[PDB]
Amino acid sequence: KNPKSDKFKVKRFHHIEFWCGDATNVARRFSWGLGMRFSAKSDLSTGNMVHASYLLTSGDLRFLFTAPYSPSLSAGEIKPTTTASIPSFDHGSCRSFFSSHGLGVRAVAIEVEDAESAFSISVANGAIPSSPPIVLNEAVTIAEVKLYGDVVLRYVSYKAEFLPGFERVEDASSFPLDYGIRRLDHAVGNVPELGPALTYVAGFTGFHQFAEFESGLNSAVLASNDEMVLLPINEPVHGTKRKSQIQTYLEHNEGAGLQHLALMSEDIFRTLREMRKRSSIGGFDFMPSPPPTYYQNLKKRVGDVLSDDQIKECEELGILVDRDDQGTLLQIFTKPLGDRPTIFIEIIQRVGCMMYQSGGCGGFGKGNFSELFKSIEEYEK
Amino acid sequence: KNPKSDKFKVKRFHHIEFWCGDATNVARRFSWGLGMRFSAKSDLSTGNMVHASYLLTSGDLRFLFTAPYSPSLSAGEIKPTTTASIPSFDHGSCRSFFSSHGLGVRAVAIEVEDAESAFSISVANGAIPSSPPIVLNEAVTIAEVKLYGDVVLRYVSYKAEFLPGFERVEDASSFPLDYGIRRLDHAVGNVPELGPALTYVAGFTGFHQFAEFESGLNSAVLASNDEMVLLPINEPVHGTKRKSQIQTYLEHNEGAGLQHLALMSEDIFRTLREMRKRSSIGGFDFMPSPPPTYYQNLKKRVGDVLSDDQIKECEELGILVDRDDQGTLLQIFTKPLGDRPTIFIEIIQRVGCMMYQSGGCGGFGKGNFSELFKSIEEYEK
Ligand SMILES: Cc1c(C(=O)C2=C(O)CCCC2=O)ccc2c1c(=O)n(C1CCCC1)c(=O)n2C
Ligand SMILES: Cc1c(C(=O)C2=C(O)CCCC2=O)ccc2c1c(=O)n(C1CCCC1)c(=O)n2C
Ligand SMILES: [Co+2]
Ligand SMILES: [Co+2]
Repeated sequence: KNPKSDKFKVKRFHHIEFWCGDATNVARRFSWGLGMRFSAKSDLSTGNMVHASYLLTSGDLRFLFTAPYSPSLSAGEIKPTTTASIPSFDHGSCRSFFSSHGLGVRAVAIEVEDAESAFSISVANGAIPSSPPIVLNEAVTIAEVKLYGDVVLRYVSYKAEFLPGFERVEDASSFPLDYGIRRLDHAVGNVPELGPALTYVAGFTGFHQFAEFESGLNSAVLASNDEMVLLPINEPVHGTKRKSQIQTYLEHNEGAGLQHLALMSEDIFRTLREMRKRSSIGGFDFMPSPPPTYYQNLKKRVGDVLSDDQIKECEELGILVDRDDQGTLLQIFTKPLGDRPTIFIEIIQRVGCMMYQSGGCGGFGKGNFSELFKSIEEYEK
Repeated sequence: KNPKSDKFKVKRFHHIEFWCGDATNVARRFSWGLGMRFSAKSDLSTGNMVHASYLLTSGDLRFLFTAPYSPSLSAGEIKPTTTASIPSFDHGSCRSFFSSHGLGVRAVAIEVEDAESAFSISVANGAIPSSPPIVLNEAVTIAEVKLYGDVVLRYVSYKAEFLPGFERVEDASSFPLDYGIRRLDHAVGNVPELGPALTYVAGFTGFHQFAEFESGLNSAVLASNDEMVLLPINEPVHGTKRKSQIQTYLEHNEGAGLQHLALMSEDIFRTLREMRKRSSIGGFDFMPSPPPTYYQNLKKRVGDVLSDDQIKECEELGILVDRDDQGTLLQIFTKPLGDRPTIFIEIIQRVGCMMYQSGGCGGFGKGNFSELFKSIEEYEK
């Protein structure tokens, strides 16, 4: 059931912005580890005396890495005279974010028809304003409201390449890496209390609950009208035997924030081959693979979707598989992206639900919690 | 002339410690870019609730990357009960350093015979104390005094693998990268006033001035008894036509600090081939190469040390060449290592002065300032 209750017209995920202490080193690590090309910049070389911002792209996926310069470089500026390319940026906010949370996502940006209207309707329906709408070079409008913790939901609308004041990256500096990643599938927040978090966000967006089909969490998924913007939210379940990874997150992050980004691949096998080749030479590590009993149970569950060879290739790469009513999900999780046990990445591919592929095809893999546990216990046997 | 006036027994450079906001991403970038292996760690997985510290090694070169965790993880600890592996670490100091200076060197560590004695003699002769001597697991002693800006000189002495509380890195996580870098040759500070900086450091170390043989700087080099610990210092020269790069550093760094680290290679040609292959895929960029007139002038200057083929290979890789009374220097400089135009790396190889090779063989390349300018002007012609 999809009531299509969006309070304003939402298109797709636009970008994800990380707040960093040094954007250069994070961006270069991410570029090599995920196979994303350097595509635009806004920094001292482009006249930005306020913040260094580097944009990485893979297909439609846009990752932005931003860090502050010394405030002394821009001490004479005022907001009307700023050289910042992101007018919502604030030195104090950024340093406070990073010192509190460490490396993580500051903004989940979605493209909308009219960012000024989206902001107004949002705050009229309970959204806490973060940065008012600002028109950039009469071409692009940006606005921000609070989403959860210190994460903002950023609205971007275009009248008619990233943002004004960003420059395309020199082709010699721009190596065309590509491991198959194509777009952001979903972005997930961890909160202490799920109910109030959902009521707030669904309240100002009109996003609806996306239907699902002991592991330390309860969760729900908010979705836009065509279910292409997907925002799951987790809360911890306390008092278990094994401590909730949601609770660990909240402790090490100093509260609510973004837990994982799920990146859709056009060929998860190639993506995982390429990423795993680089794990020990500057790229990303992956969670420990399931025991072979997990793959020795996959035939009974998805043998009508994947061949035995394609199942064996899942075993080689540690890929997980889940299935809902309409489709199948291949997924795998990285280890945390930085020093703290907080944000990580999920790589996914969805099979089925053709009409274009409909959003959320195959679900989000919550069945893989019990299947992983089951396979682990029976592998011990 | 070498008076051998060291006030205590100094051995060699031991390590360089960077203070970071996220040690993981910086360390992984540096590992891939410079061909350094992950060799030890101290972090949550080793029981350190205070700071994440990752050690990279190439030959004798040791780079340490440290970042703070949330103070909340260790709020119940006191110094007698700390889980930090580096007892001089302080959350507030580290966050203040990084917010002020961005990514950079906090500690230049040298190995000494007796770190307690080195500290005492140093402060008795004018050194400003930073962290008092602390004995670690009855095995290693660490002490720190101020060097310049917020950079400390760290003394380390061993009674008899990095430091207690650090664990060797898992062989699967430890890929044996190596591009030929073997040791730290020198570490250079930028200061507003050279005279007082030299008087201070030479005052408490007994280091002597190392003899040399319009570019925006004056400099001098302090050296230990066998001239294997080398600490150059630069000051800006104001009122020029082209603004001093030393002054730019001081502005963007918010004052004095470490300008460059010079890393000796056993084969600078292989090192530069390997590093340049990775510049656009997560590694380090290099300064723009000299015009071919520079190499079309090299035969007249070093044709008795390098063959025409080895000179052509310098041209391919952008290597600079200089010569003093006793030896020859091959050198090249990276672009800044992070967001700000502050710290960079120099790769060097020294030819000559065999007795072992004596320290500083070939000098530091200050002649390459005029040779670069000359070649540039005559290339225009
Ligand atoms: C995060 C996640 C998802 C997921 O993506 C998801 C949403 O997208 C939306 C709803 C909630 C929800 O869980 C699915 C399966 C998972 C994990 C996951 O984190 N772990 C962690 C153990 C320690 C680190 C990995 C697992 O073992 N399994 C099997
Ligand atoms: C830093 C350096 C050295 C050097 O290492 C040195 C000391 O070790 C000790 C004494 C002072 C001293 O200069 C030698 C030659 C150099 C440079 C250098 O920074 N540049 C910069 C232009 C813009 C970025 C590169 C150059 O062009 N040349 C030729
Ligand atoms: Co997910
Ligand atoms: Co040098």
